[PDB]
Amino acid sequence: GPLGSGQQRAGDWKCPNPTCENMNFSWRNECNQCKAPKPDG
RNA sequence: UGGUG
Ligand SMILES: [Zn+2]
Repeated sequence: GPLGSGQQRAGDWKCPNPTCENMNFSWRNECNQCKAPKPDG
């Protein structure tokens, strides 16, 4: 089916790295794959 | 921790 373990919640954020674009949970401050910061610095 | 569906 179209269902899966994936989810979406308010405050979530996508990796700013063009080489990553991974979706990250709201409580993370860095990317789950490329460790790129959520803020611009 | 809601982790790769
Ligand atoms: Zn990333």
